[PDB]
Amino acid sequence: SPNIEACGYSDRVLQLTLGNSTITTQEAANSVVAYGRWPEYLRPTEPDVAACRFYTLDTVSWTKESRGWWWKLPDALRDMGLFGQNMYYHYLGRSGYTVHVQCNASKFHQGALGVFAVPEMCLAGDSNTTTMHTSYQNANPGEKGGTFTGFCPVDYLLGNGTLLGNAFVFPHQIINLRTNNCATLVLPYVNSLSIDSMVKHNNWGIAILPLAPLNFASESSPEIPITLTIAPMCCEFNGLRNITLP
Amino acid sequence: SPNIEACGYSDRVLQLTLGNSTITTQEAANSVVAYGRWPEYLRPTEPDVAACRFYTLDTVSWTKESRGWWWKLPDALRDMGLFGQNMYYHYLGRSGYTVHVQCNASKFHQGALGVFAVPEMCLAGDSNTTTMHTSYQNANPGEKGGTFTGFCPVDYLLGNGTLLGNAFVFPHQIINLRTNNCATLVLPYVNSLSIDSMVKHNNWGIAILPLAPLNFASESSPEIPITLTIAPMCCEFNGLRNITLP
Amino acid sequence: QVQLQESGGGLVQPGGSLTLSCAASGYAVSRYSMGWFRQAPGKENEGVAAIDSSGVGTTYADSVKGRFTISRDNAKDTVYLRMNSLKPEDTAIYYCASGFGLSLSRYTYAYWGQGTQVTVSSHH
Amino acid sequence: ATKKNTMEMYRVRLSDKPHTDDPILCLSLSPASDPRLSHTMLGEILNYYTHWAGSLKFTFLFCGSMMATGKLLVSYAPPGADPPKKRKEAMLGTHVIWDIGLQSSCTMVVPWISNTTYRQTIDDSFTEGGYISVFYQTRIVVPLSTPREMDILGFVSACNDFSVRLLRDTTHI
Amino acid sequence: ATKKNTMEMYRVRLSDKPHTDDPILCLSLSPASDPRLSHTMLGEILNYYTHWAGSLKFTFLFCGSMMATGKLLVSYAPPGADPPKKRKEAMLGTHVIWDIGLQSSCTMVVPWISNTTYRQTIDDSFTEGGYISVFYQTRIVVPLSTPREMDILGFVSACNDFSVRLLRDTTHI
Amino acid sequence: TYRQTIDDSFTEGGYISVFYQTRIVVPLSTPREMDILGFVSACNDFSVRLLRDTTHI
Amino acid sequence: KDTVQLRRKLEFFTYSRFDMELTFVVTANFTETNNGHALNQVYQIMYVPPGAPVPEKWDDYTWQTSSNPSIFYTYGTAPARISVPYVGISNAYSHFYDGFSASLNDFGILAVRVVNDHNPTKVTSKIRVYLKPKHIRVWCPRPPRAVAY
Amino acid sequence: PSDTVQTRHVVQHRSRSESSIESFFARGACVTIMTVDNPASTTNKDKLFAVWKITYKDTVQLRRKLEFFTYSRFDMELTFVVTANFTETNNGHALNQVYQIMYVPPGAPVPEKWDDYTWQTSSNPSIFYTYGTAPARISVPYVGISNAYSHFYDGFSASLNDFGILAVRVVNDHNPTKVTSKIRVYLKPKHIRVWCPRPPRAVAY
Repeated sequence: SPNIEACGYSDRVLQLTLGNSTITTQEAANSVVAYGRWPEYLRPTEPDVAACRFYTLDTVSWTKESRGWWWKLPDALRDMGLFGQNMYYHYLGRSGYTVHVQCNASKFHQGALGVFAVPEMCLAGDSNTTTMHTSYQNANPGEKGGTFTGFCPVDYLLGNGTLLGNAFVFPHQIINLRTNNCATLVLPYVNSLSIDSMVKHNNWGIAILPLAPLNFASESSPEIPITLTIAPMCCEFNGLRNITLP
Repeated sequence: SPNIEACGYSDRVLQLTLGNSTITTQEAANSVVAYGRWPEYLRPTEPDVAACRFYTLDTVSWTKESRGWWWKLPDALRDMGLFGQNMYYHYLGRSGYTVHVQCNASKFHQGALGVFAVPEMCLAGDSNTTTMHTSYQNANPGEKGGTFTGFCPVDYLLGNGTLLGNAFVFPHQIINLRTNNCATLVLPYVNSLSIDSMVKHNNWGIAILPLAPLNFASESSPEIPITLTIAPMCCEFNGLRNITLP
Repeated sequence: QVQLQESGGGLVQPGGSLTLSCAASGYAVSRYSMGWFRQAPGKENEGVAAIDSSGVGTTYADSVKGRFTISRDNAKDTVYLRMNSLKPEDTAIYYCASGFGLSLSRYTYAYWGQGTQVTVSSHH
Repeated sequence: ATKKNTMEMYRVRLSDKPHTDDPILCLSLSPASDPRLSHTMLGEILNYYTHWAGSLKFTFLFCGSMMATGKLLVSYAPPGADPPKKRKEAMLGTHVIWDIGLQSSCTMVVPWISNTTYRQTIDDSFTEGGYISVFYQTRIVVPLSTPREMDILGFVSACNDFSVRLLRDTTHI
Repeated sequence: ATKKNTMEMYRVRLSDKPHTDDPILCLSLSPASDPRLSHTMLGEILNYYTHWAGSLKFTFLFCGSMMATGKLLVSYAPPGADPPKKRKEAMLGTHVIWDIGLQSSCTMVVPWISNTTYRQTIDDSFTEGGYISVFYQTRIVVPLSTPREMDILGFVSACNDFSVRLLRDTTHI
Repeated sequence: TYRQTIDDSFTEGGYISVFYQTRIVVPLSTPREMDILGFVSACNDFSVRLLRDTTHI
Repeated sequence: KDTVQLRRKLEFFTYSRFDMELTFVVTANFTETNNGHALNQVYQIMYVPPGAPVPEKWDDYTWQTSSNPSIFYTYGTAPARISVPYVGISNAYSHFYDGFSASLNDFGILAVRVVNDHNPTKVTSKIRVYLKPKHIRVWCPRPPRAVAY
Repeated sequence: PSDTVQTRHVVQHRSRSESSIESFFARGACVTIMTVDNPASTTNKDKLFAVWKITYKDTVQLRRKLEFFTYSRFDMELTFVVTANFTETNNGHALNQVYQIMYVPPGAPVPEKWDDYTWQTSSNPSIFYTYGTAPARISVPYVGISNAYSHFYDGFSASLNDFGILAVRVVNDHNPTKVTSKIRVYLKPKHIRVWCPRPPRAVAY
């Protein structure tokens, strides 16, 4: 689905400075808009560049035994400065995400990391007569993130009873080491409602699985790292409530 | 009161070189003019850029047990080159201040430093039938500055019998670590008279209290530092007197 | 001025079933929920038990639960906390407060008690 | 008891406790009939009158380790209706889902949905006005091992349409 | 046996074996009459109809150590004709000599060279359609001592001219 | 877009219901129990489809 | 209906619409004859819109109410005030309703309690409620109820 | 002919009308089987009434089809093929019966005893179906509280959406010869629109 061939190595370093944050992207080109829709404003209180700056989650290590990783939005970003506050200080909140997953390795490492963004990704519990199941905390790992396995999501079933070989129906890009180091995903606000209760309902699910295994030349770095940088796009909330100071 | 959200991290470094002095401000934007009034000239002898350059006081250390700090103007600047001389060589002197308090910490430190500029800040002595009390020296700490406590000013009473939760009536900015590193306060000349005897009467009181406690991630720098840079704005004095060489 | 006088606080011994009581001055009990907080020696305050006598909605702490019983009077306007099966950790200084509420939380409270320590220590 | 009168009477500590729906803070917007709003500057002026009209705005400056994120839910329940005790409940009334990670300072303007043309500043009856309430929408997420209990501050003020009448007082000895 | 149902059912491993002309992969382009193409999304939709027309395109994303090079030969043999077993044989039919070293992703659009106007989605007869076949044109060349067995992925999809008819189904208990 | 004419399920459609709002008031001593008639019909927008039947012996 | 002064006055008409302003003069004092002490108290007053759950035990969920308006009144300041506009389900409040289904109109319920916890010295407090109907308009004018209510 | 370049595909559409969303779901499928009766006997089990909560989740055919998406809006048409027969082996007789079928909008009181007030309902729509005629039909439009029905709802509070409840009973009184009847319910979602497309649930439900 994501059959692209930018250049191969590196050309230009174009840095994305949004407010206080500053990422230096591999380039910037090769970006996939989810369903071809940009995050707009509800057609409220708009905290702009204050609540629209790059927060970077924990960098997880990809090793020969790694089965994968998965996060939840907004959830992950609930412990990030301003956006975190605006999440716990409102009853309403709609905000998009520019998930920019960067992965650096040498011209001696091989593998394929596919980033699948699943809308409303409920995780493993063939309990139709009852989803949610796994407690709020077991369902919300936050910034640290949860992991797939061969609170138990089965990787080949994308952790939801649907073969990963079909996962490609969701918006996604394959970071294939020999190609791009970067992967760009802009997910617009998708929900059954106009605006919603961010603390309860999880709008998105970034899941990074390993398509090809990692193989480093003879002896090198036993493991490489993958970084997730996310940023709230066109964020609005209604309406403050007793700046409930902690 | 100071509900701002610049960017978050760092964008541009704009340096303020006034004469011989050179500060490199975090940016420069997010400046609060006290009561919205700029330091003007009495509507004398004007020593300009010679007496209008940045002098930097002692950098005090903010630690988990810190109750606060407070200074006096002109007092603090009485030991600073030209402005210090012009303070002891005249009977008259009116001059404003651009208190630029900068505070640097990592994205792993949390806390809130509020800078309250109190006009005519008399310190603790419920002796109405008699203020001043504490001797000239016990009242004038100078460049080193004096400290609040849980010559004894009680922090919750801003060291004057008035709850700190009201302190926000005076001109002020809250340096809230996760936001800005810098705080800017321009205080125009405020006094009962047109011009005055600088050695005796203290026009201002910069008091930096800790709103939120300091909390550094796991193990890091046990304490961070806070710097005070002050500069005399539109300074005039009348009239020299026997360059009373010391 | 609302007054909540904290009475019934005295030395018990591991397994004690003492009771605390507080009156309501200036307001009618049902207008404010009622609770308790303990300052554990050298520790921060912890919520223990809280209910609103309006319709009586019971809520207890994780440790405290089952053993302690929060009950409310609307005639004498008093809160009766039956501190049953008192243990060594429960050796703390209690305080009765009126909330909104309707349960355990550091803030969310208005008027506070003076102070009373129920020492759960078996001594001779 | 211990934290009143000390400087800690302003630091609202978000603890390392569970997802108990009991609000992390409920403020009664009943000026004189609630001890907390009477020590504010805005409250002090309201002790020199009998009536007040207009809106009051609440600000929440989060003071948590930059990297740290989360979502809180500041909610308001109009006059008369009982203070919301469960998240969902509050979540249905006027509320802003304030994002810690995005914007540090959260403002919520409480309107003037009042019966009469002028409300009281006396404790004759507990005419419960609004209810500023803050709940854990998500929970706080912290990077690495940064202190898991940071604080918040709350600021209250009047709006340009705020007014008072009938000059009365109370001074003692 | 072991690799079916596990996540390895997608990793096509180019081994460290000889120049045996036996193809490195032969896929029967007979939708229902071949178990592999029936688990694809494109296959799932074709289990809800009886007929299908138009083209199907195959993509091959090579996941091998940047520096590593080689040439593979993706070949297609039109309907009816037996699946090519030797390189040369396949090399004479429709084929693309895909270069590992140059372009990572290889596309080969299989046309619509069909007898009737609509082909079947049932196993009545094995009306062998096409044959996507991949052979070792050269062999893989690896720099220094980088793992000598890397993997490839295959993607199938419909083209804009692809259509279906006669809504039928099969759901069970 | 089209409802059934079979008793597969009791897909309760509408409910024409008549209630005593007030009560009947009669002059002098006229019979205290009189009758009413009900008439049902289709409207100009009423339509049918799929010709089926059932005739028996 | 509880107080006479306001009742007769309102009865001079049959129908009305009125934005209702309420004032809460809260006064307290200690009960027991003791030199016991207390910190300033905060009372929560709750207005509950007509047709909602009425709070019983001072405890229960209905005291949190994600919807019901409330007023936290700190003691020793100007009395509290809220304005509840015409909350009628009809086009006017029916002073004298004729016919069948007395629940005249239902203007809501007020619940007041202390928020502070159990103080050793028990404090009583009386919550006086005042009602200034504002922007009032009336309809059919009846003769005044002469007698006692 | 035999061509393999790397274009986009080859040509432009070739007619796909019957595969469109509206025609994909335009096939009514059984959703449940409700069994009633008219017991002269006090069978407080089948006791006239039979209540079923309107959920697609019960039948597989319609389920998988609806799962291919995450969100949907659909005007729902229901058909009621009602069939009967005598139970006991007896030459007992009966007059044609009239069944009342009740659609109850989501979030209302669910009827228990065939008796109770909730069977009069000044608001709830009902359909009196006389036996031996064309099956009954009513169309309940998109009765969602949101902007779409959530096939897979992620998060916390399974009550998927709630499309209502159907209650069927005999209206006629206690006949000496006990008559059983099965009420088949058909559901043709019409004017259907869908959103995010997930991979199909492979397994068993």
